[PDB]
Amino acid sequence: CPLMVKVLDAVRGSPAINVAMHVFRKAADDTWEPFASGKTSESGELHGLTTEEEFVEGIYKVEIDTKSYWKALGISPFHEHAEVVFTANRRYTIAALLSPYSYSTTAVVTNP
Amino acid sequence: CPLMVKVLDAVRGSPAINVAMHVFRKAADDTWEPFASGKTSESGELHGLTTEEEFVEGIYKVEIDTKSYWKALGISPFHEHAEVVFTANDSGPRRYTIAALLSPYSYSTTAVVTNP
Amino acid sequence: CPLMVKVLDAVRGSPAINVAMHVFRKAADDTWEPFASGKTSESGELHGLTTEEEFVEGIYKVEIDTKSYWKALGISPFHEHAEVVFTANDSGPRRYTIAALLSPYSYSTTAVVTNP
Amino acid sequence: CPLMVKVLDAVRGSPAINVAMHVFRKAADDTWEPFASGKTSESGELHGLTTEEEFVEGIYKVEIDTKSYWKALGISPFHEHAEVVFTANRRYTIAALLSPYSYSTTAVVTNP
Ligand SMILES: O=c1c(-c2ccc(O)cc2)coc2cc(O)cc(O)c12
Ligand SMILES: O=c1c(-c2ccc(O)cc2)coc2cc(O)cc(O)c12
Repeated sequence: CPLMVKVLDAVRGSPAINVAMHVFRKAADDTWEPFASGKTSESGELHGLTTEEEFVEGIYKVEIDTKSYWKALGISPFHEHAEVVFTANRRYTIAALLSPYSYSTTAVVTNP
Repeated sequence: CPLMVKVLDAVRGSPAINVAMHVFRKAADDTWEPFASGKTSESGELHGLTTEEEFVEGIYKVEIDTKSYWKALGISPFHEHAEVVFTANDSGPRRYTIAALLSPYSYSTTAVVTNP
Repeated sequence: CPLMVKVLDAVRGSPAINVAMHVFRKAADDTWEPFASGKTSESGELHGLTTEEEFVEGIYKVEIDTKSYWKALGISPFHEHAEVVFTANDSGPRRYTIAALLSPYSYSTTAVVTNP
Repeated sequence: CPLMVKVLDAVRGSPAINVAMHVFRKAADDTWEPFASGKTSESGELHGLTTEEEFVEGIYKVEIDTKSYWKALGISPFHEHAEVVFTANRRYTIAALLSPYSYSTTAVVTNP
């Protein structure tokens, strides 16, 4: 699994479950083309977005729909979404920690 | 001023100085239009991006060039940039402070929103 | 002033107001001795805890009472407090800003250290 | 496993390996008694600190030796350690994200 996303909820102290995200790859004309997507599981994790053969070097964007998540909980959020943009050039775990008015994101980059 | 951005360096324990950023506003046709830009001062702050009159309702994007910042310090970071996207002023005018805390493989962003 | 603490609320997107905190300094015999205390203002800041003369070299602890803060807002948080422990002024006097960002099950703390 | 600690390195983008920590339980006389300890594995995780029978209600402190970790990497740290103090009253995952001048800690509290 070349790419995994994990999302946590800092208000409830839990995995952030059923959070939708899309992954985009930067095209030559500077636009973002959809590449993959999914929703986090009960453990707040999203696996299997891509394979090693498909996951080639490039600039990737993970757009996490944090707003819909907070809406479902009845809490006013600040951000429209959380966006993680990076050059891939390895095993990637993107972790996102969510609060209504704040988020943090980290990458744990491992050599398989 | 209604919009201010503060950037901190979590490796050096300092303001993140000379950090470039660009602000966009989502147009009627859904494209991102250039709104404002600047770089952080010696205190890591960027003031005077907009005015109360110009800063109307809408969806705004702040793209902070964190990669150039890390690169100038000799570090190859993970992120291309740090991006903050938010609806502003939909219940009337507010003052927004966007704070970003930077590490080479991680960033945190927070908003302090006050009613003037 | 050489030591300042700023506290923010990540749920409301606001300064964390009226947050109590106590500062300790490690004595020669390794016990924590009371150094200073106070609470955050309307801007979430606590100034005037110490002076350049009093704030000598040593190991300092800031215990921020985050639990009372969350409890007054009707929330049962995870942490008893947020604690910042650090050696100060060991290369000469510095100004320290301690920033804490609070959520019910998470907190982040950063230090901005500047040479006056 | 009633209690797990996970530590990440925000400078290197990796698990924080070989990080020592001690766990204390608050005694009746207000002092901290050692309860358990260990070092994070290659995956930055520390498992098996306690069992369900031993892990009774109380106030617990996890003292993470972040200073020794940064020292080993040749980077000047700000903090003496990272301290996580909480009332236990469930499955606990304490995650700590480390930078030289900053740390964040979150709890992911699960019902088994
Ligand atoms: O450190 C912060 C933070 C901040 C940002 C991200 C974090 O994870 C923690 C604190 C926010 O607003 C500030 C505002 C300030 O005036 C000074 C500061 O040091 C900060
Ligand atoms: O909490 C995290 C974080 C994390 C994210 C943001 C923070 O501010 C702190 C920790 C990173 O990787 C994980 C990885 C995990 O397997 C489990 C976790 O709980 C986390």
